[PDB]
Amino acid sequence: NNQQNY
Amino acid sequence: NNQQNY
Ligand SMILES: [Zn+2]
Ligand SMILES: [Zn+2]
Repeated sequence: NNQQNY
Repeated sequence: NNQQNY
């Protein structure tokens, strides 16, 4: 799983 | 932000 918070 | 992968 991937979560990216820019 | 929230991501939960059960
Ligand atoms: Zn930011
Ligand atoms: Zn699972």
